[PDB]
Amino acid sequence: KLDRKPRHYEINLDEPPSQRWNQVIKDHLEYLPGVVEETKKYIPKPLQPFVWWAASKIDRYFTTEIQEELKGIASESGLPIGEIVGMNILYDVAAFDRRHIF
Amino acid sequence: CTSIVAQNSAGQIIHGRNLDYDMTELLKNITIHVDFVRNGTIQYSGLTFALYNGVLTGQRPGEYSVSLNARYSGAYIDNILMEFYTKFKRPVSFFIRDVLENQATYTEAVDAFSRTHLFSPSYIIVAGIKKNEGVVISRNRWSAANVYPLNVDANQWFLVETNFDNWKKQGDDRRITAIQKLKELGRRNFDEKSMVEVLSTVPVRNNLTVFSTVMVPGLPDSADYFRQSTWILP
Ligand SMILES: *[C@@H]1O[C@H](CO[C@@H]2O[C@@H](C)[C@@H](O)[C@@H](O)[C@@H]2O)[C@@H](O[C@@H]2O[C@H](CO)[C@@H](O)[C@H](O)[C@H]2NC(C)=O)[C@H](O)[C@H]1NC(C)=O
Repeated sequence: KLDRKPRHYEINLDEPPSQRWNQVIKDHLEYLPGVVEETKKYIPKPLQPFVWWAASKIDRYFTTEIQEELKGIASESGLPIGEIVGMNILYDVAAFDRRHIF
Repeated sequence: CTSIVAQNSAGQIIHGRNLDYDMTELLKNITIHVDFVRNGTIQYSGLTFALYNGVLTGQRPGEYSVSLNARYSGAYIDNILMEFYTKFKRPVSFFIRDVLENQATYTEAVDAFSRTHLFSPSYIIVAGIKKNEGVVISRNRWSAANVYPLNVDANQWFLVETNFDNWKKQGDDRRITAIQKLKELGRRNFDEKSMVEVLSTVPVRNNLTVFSTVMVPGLPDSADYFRQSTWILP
């Protein structure tokens, strides 16, 4: 109510990339499945089959370091990595609702 | 999204940022502030969300701060394939984070954001520490960039940008209100608390606003300030 600041975390770049976001994911594990399910709805349906196909090719868009972080995030959250990759690439897909166009 | 950069009479540069997100209430529960540390030293900080390891609102403490606004033009049907293509070709949030990690000075960061290469259309707002070190970088369709810096001697002491261009930009109530409010408060004695008043004015703050944040990279304790300056709106 009165203290509405975002929770603070330290991401140690000295740790292996697959372990860096463990605490962040563990603390918000309750909300993650609903966020994913609700974010996907903002992707235009005709392009959803393509996004999931392209998102599995994780090695093509990110450095090895970022690949391991995304894989670690998918492992800790228990959510499919292709969806996590897709949301990170389509950073603004749920920011501005454009479904009325389709 | 509303990003503001202002330099007061004393030379201090303030970076204000509102994040508007259609999926408003769900995102508030996973908004976090992050310090990226290496060898016990903060390399850079940022705001992000659980599941997202890129940075769209961040700071290189003592050197510069950056925020990215999505840029929406007409003909979304005509260009959707090209929009998706550039987003995959150069992931935006990780490009920003890479700049925060490998570019040490305001001037270095501005040039990195200005390189002629495929980049998703957007506005990159960068704030520095020296004079006139405040710029809006316009990433155009689909590889060019334009810069619009501060000109305090021409009485251009602030920059405001949202999500649109052309008619829709000039009619954006968020952008119009913020410009009016900055003029009311005036350049002199404009500080971070002045930025809070601007960012909290309706409709700069609105039903879709997830958080409001202020960044002053020039502060001797900029990291400490940024760690407590963000407000998740009710
Ligand atoms: C923040 O989260 C709360 C928590 O609600 C649920 O928590 C989890 C167990 C999971 O089920 C989430 O998907 C839920 O959101 C949100 O409060 C809920 O909001 C929805 C909105 O329609 C409503 O259906 C639920 O009844 C609400 N639950 C309670 C206990 O009030 C809240 O909306 C989220 N946002 C903010 C800003 O708090």
